[PDB]
Amino acid sequence: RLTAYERRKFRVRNRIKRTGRLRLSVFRSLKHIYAQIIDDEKGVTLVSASSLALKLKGNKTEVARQVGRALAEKALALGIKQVAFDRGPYKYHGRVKALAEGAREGGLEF
Amino acid sequence: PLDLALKRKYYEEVRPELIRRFGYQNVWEVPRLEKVVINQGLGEAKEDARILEKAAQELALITGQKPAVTRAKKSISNFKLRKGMPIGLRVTLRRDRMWIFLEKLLNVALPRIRDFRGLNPNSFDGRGNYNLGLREQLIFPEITYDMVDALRGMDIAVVTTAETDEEARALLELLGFPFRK
Amino acid sequence: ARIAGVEIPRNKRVDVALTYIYGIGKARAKEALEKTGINPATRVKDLTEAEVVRLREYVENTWKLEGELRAEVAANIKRLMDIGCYRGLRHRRGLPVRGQRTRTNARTRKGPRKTVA
Amino acid sequence: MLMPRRMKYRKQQRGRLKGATKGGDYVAFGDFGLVALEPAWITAQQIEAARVAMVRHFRRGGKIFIRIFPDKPYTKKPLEVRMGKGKGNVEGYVAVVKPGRVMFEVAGVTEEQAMEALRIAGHKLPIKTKIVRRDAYDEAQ
Amino acid sequence: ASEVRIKLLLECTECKRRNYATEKNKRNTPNKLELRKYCPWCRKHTVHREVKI
Amino acid sequence: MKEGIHPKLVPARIICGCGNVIETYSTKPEIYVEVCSKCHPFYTGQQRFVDTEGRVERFQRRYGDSYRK
RNA sequence: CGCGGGGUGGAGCAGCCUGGUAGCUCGUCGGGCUCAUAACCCGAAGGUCGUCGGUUCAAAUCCGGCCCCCGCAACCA
RNA sequence: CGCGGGGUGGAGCAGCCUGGUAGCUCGUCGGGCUCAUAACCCGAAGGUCGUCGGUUCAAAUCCGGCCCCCGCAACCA
RNA sequence: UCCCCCGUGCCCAUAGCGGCGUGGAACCACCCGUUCCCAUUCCGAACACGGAAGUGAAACGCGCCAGCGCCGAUGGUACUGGGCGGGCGACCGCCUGGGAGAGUAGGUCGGUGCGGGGGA
RNA sequence: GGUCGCCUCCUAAAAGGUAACGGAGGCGCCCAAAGGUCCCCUCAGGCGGGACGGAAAUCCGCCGGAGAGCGCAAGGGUAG
Ligand SMILES: [Mg+2]
Ligand SMILES: [Mg+2]
Ligand SMILES: [Mg+2]
Ligand SMILES: [Mg+2]
Ligand SMILES: [Mg+2]
Ligand SMILES: [Mg+2]
Ligand SMILES: [Mg+2]
Ligand SMILES: [Mg+2]
Ligand SMILES: [Mg+2]
Ligand SMILES: [Mg+2]
Ligand SMILES: [Mg+2]
Ligand SMILES: [Mg+2]
Ligand SMILES: [Mg+2]
Ligand SMILES: [Mg+2]
Ligand SMILES: [Mg+2]
Ligand SMILES: [Mg+2]
Ligand SMILES: [Mg+2]
Ligand SMILES: [Mg+2]
Ligand SMILES: [Mg+2]
Ligand SMILES: [Mg+2]
Ligand SMILES: [Mg+2]
Ligand SMILES: [Mg+2]
Ligand SMILES: [Mg+2]
Ligand SMILES: [Mg+2]
Ligand SMILES: [Mg+2]
Ligand SMILES: [Mg+2]
Ligand SMILES: [Mg+2]
Ligand SMILES: [Mg+2]
Ligand SMILES: [Mg+2]
Ligand SMILES: [Mg+2]
Ligand SMILES: [Mg+2]
Ligand SMILES: [Mg+2]
Ligand SMILES: [Mg+2]
Ligand SMILES: [Mg+2]
Ligand SMILES: [Mg+2]
Ligand SMILES: [Mg+2]
Ligand SMILES: [Mg+2]
Ligand SMILES: [Mg+2]
Ligand SMILES: [Mg+2]
Ligand SMILES: [Mg+2]
Ligand SMILES: [Mg+2]
Ligand SMILES: [Mg+2]
Ligand SMILES: [Mg+2]
Ligand SMILES: [Mg+2]
Ligand SMILES: [Mg+2]
Ligand SMILES: [Mg+2]
Ligand SMILES: [Mg+2]
Ligand SMILES: [Mg+2]
Ligand SMILES: [Mg+2]
Ligand SMILES: [Mg+2]
Ligand SMILES: [Mg+2]
Ligand SMILES: [Mg+2]
Ligand SMILES: [Mg+2]
Ligand SMILES: [Mg+2]
Ligand SMILES: [Mg+2]
Ligand SMILES: [Mg+2]
Ligand SMILES: [Mg+2]
Ligand SMILES: [Mg+2]
Ligand SMILES: [Mg+2]
Ligand SMILES: [Mg+2]
Ligand SMILES: [Mg+2]
Ligand SMILES: [Mg+2]
Ligand SMILES: [Mg+2]
Ligand SMILES: [Mg+2]
Ligand SMILES: [Mg+2]
Ligand SMILES: [Mg+2]
Ligand SMILES: [Mg+2]
Ligand SMILES: [Mg+2]
Ligand SMILES: [Mg+2]
Ligand SMILES: [Mg+2]
Ligand SMILES: [Mg+2]
Ligand SMILES: [Mg+2]
Ligand SMILES: [Mg+2]
Ligand SMILES: [Mg+2]
Ligand SMILES: [Mg+2]
Ligand SMILES: [Mg+2]
Ligand SMILES: [Mg+2]
Ligand SMILES: [Mg+2]
Ligand SMILES: [Mg+2]
Ligand SMILES: [Mg+2]
Ligand SMILES: [Mg+2]
Ligand SMILES: [Mg+2]
Ligand SMILES: [Mg+2]
Ligand SMILES: [Mg+2]
Ligand SMILES: [Mg+2]
Ligand SMILES: [Mg+2]
Ligand SMILES: [Mg+2]
Ligand SMILES: [Mg+2]
Ligand SMILES: [Mg+2]
Ligand SMILES: [Mg+2]
Ligand SMILES: [Mg+2]
Ligand SMILES: [Mg+2]
Ligand SMILES: [Mg+2]
Ligand SMILES: [Mg+2]
Ligand SMILES: [Mg+2]
Ligand SMILES: [Mg+2]
Ligand SMILES: [Mg+2]
Ligand SMILES: [Mg+2]
Ligand SMILES: [Mg+2]
Ligand SMILES: [Mg+2]
Ligand SMILES: [Zn+2]
Ligand SMILES: [Zn+2]
Repeated sequence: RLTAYERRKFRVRNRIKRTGRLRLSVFRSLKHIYAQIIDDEKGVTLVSASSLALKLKGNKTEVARQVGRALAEKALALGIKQVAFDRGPYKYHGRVKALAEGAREGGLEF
Repeated sequence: PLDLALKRKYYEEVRPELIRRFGYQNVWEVPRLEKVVINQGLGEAKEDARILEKAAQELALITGQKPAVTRAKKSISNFKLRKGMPIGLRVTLRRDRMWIFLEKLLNVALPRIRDFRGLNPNSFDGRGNYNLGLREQLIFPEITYDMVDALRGMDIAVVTTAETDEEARALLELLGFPFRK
Repeated sequence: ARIAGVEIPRNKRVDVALTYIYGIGKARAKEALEKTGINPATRVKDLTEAEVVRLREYVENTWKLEGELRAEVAANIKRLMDIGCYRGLRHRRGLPVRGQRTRTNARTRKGPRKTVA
Repeated sequence: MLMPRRMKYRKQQRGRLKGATKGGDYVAFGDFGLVALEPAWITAQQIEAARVAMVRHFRRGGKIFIRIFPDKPYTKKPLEVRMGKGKGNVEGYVAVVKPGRVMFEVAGVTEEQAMEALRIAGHKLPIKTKIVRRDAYDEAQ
Repeated sequence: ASEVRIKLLLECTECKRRNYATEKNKRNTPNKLELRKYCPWCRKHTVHREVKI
Repeated sequence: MKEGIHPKLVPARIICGCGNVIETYSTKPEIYVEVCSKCHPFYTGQQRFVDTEGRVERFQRRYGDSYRK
């Protein structure tokens, strides 16, 4: 048995995993949003940015933009520039979008 | 969100009675209406006229929502029925728009029907929900006789969080659902 | 749905339009009108709701009508068939109850003609 | 006359008859049974024939069990015709029996009665046979 | 194919060359076939239309 | 709500055949009805109405006893 | 054994190719004419399509097996 | 592929050359006569004149394209 | 470096179904609202956005129990690569190496990787 | 008499291949969406409840790993 939730997840995640790039995963809780970057070859998170960890607040979308930007800072430092965006079970829009838009001008190539 | 009549009777009268009747510990345990779905199972408009939109305008009138189509799943010969033929309407009432339909139903619709002698008690779902059938549809007040071509019934389904019929029986009886026996 | 449960014909007089209920005839029409001072020759449409509400709340209560009436008539007949009276047997066969000739006619009680070689 | 009610396929290849019986080697119902000593295609005619013989022997009484069933279609080309031009027609059904397979069983009839009845039955069968009594070994299986 | 599922060429409207050949159902889609397609001659894309095979 | 297909819903006044005013919301702001929730015979306690015992029947028929016991 | 045709109201034949819908003549039953019978006129009933399977939303109709009837074939020695 | 001519009411149909009328027979309906049956006779319903575009005061009648049925002749590696 | 939670892989049911219990500090979830972005062949159910009054009822996490499901030896046998023997014949049998399936004993209410948040 | 090319399954003896006038079936098409992509959705069936409404029309609830669907025969594949 499966929720449409889970089905979407696998469906969008698998497609990205095939392209073999680094993976920018995202979690979007009611109160926060989190974004880690994963090497699925080794199965390991290389760098992570989040609202909770940023001790951040001030409207979800505007917040989301920053965690992306912050994510790029720690990423580019390590050497990461090329990446693929795991949009999870979430429609590419609003909060998730803002995270991407931030992480974009933050320097990430995607 | 919007102050309405029936919602007040539930929240200020139905709720507590239920609590003292089954001794609910947690607040969300208390049974509540989830949604009300109207379904005019036509198919009388199968190959026939697209004048199911008359029944659709009549429908949207009663509910205050635009009704969606339902079309043939499989084709059936005995029914003169092609897979994909428009054969019904369905509209899902939630939140406040639900509360309004139920208020006008318990108060104005259900009495105005020919020889009303109570709702069927046995018609309970077995897992907390309830189903009934109308044949008229001028029975709703906002439908004068002049608007009607031919008669048309509909299938009302009312869905509650009630674990069982007992809890469901009570939630409905207390709201104003008149039962027959 | 207006009175007692089914909308009597508008545009036609009161005395007449009353008849169109399973329970009222010209007799109860002639009468029920008088007991609420309704103008006997006024069309249903011409009726003020003042006149309407009064003749509505009147008749519904005063007499057994329609479904409840018919169910009672039906329940009346069921009684006959159960005990086994002659009229009860005549209802069992569908034959003429009120003591008649069946050699000819009697076809209203038993419908269409069923010819045999 | 035994034969399948319905059949996925009408003609069936012949096959070999390797080994001992695959299973159905222990008495499972009555007190005595008839066991196959050598393998064969047991015809539906023979099954029925044995069946009748026992029935007849203890006229009215006891119950007969039949642990074999003819599901294999047996083919035969017509008389006096040559090889080739298709496979022959189905002309009957057999049950493939192998040594160790209990084929019949009886119950609720006296020991002597059972012995004669099962004995006569074997005489109808195209193979050597032995009668057996239900054992501690059978109930253990 | 058949009398009804027919063969046809796609002709570039810009320079009138036929650069592709395909099919269609005549009964189902009875109109000429309009389609953008690359033209090797014009070296761009072009609206091509159906042309009797 | 996907508007542009839905009928507006203004406050409604359904005064019935017993004067019983019930305000609510509906498509029509003015609508009338005969019998209602209040004045329906089934709803009101039980109401004899005109059904009392199905006529002077059966053993309770009276109108007899030609005896002086 | 081989090949082709056929089985549809009581009788005799259409409809199958192209799936949805059962027709014709006779007979039969009821009513007319006639003193009566027939001829004649009016009106009606009657099959669940050989039998099993299968395809299909749907089968007299398309596909496989079996049964009965019909025609053709069965030569070289 | 190249020619020739048709589509007109339910069936068949001259009207088309020569632009002003959707006409004829058969079919169905009603009425007359009838032993009846036909035939006869009076009336009547029934069409965008294949499509779409075009010359014209107006065209089934004349043009261009297109659909379709029949027809003519030739070709088929 | 032990404990709890969140995201995420790997092993692919010994991990599952079902039952009973536990958890809201934090996280997470239901939850609150429909102004805005977005959305419903009807419905803010879903998707989406702005929130934080309430609640762990649901969901989820963590436990516990073996009815189900799942896993499942050893021992023995079927069958068999190779080498042989007996019988007119049907078929049997021997050495050597390999060796199931079923069933019996029995196991199981998961185990682990990387990052994030919170603890003692 | 039947057959003649192509496809599916068995025969085929656990790689590939393998014969017979051996056992079963199909093809000579089709689709301007039945194609490309992006986004969303998940079956069949069972039980219960529901005016006309039935075994089966459309609606509600619970169950359900795939027994449905995938134009067409069969096989393989397939709801991550
Ligand atoms: Mg499952
Ligand atoms: Mg999904
Ligand atoms: Mg999916
Ligand atoms: Mg790994
Ligand atoms: Mg800030
Ligand atoms: Mg910016
Ligand atoms: Mg760059
Ligand atoms: Mg509101
Ligand atoms: Mg309360
Ligand atoms: Mg219908
Ligand atoms: Mg009344
Ligand atoms: Mg009766
Ligand atoms: Mg009479
Ligand atoms: Mg059987
Ligand atoms: Mg052998
Ligand atoms: Mg063996
Ligand atoms: Mg052996
Ligand atoms: Mg052996
Ligand atoms: Mg065996
Ligand atoms: Mg005995
Ligand atoms: Mg013997
Ligand atoms: Mg023994
Ligand atoms: Mg013993
Ligand atoms: Mg035992
Ligand atoms: Mg251009
Ligand atoms: Mg064309
Ligand atoms: Mg161009
Ligand atoms: Mg009141
Ligand atoms: Mg009361
Ligand atoms: Mg012939
Ligand atoms: Mg032929
Ligand atoms: Mg013939
Ligand atoms: Mg034949
Ligand atoms: Mg035949
Ligand atoms: Mg026939
Ligand atoms: Mg005949
Ligand atoms: Mg003939
Ligand atoms: Mg035929
Ligand atoms: Mg034919
Ligand atoms: Mg006669
Ligand atoms: Mg005569
Ligand atoms: Mg069938
Ligand atoms: Mg038929
Ligand atoms: Mg059949
Ligand atoms: Mg037939
Ligand atoms: Mg046949
Ligand atoms: Mg010769
Ligand atoms: Mg010679
Ligand atoms: Mg002619
Ligand atoms: Mg430690
Ligand atoms: Mg983990
Ligand atoms: Mg592992
Ligand atoms: Mg699992
Ligand atoms: Mg349990
Ligand atoms: Mg327990
Ligand atoms: Mg407990
Ligand atoms: Mg416990
Ligand atoms: Mg406890
Ligand atoms: Mg808190
Ligand atoms: Mg605001
Ligand atoms: Mg607005
Ligand atoms: Mg807006
Ligand atoms: Mg958009
Ligand atoms: Mg919008
Ligand atoms: Mg639609
Ligand atoms: Mg839409
Ligand atoms: Mg739990
Ligand atoms: Mg237990
Ligand atoms: Mg167990
Ligand atoms: Mg397994
Ligand atoms: Mg072992
Ligand atoms: Mg060993
Ligand atoms: Mg060996
Ligand atoms: Mg060996
Ligand atoms: Mg040897
Ligand atoms: Mg030897
Ligand atoms: Mg031996
Ligand atoms: Mg030796
Ligand atoms: Mg040796
Ligand atoms: Mg060994
Ligand atoms: Mg060995
Ligand atoms: Mg345990
Ligand atoms: Mg477990
Ligand atoms: Mg568990
Ligand atoms: Mg543990
Ligand atoms: Mg380790
Ligand atoms: Mg030949
Ligand atoms: Mg091989
Ligand atoms: Mg198509
Ligand atoms: Mg979508
Ligand atoms: Mg969708
Ligand atoms: Mg279902
Ligand atoms: Mg049901
Ligand atoms: Mg149903
Ligand atoms: Mg019906
Ligand atoms: Mg449904
Ligand atoms: Mg299956
Ligand atoms: Mg299906
Ligand atoms: Mg599947
Ligand atoms: Mg499948
Ligand atoms: Zn070009
Ligand atoms: Zn009132």
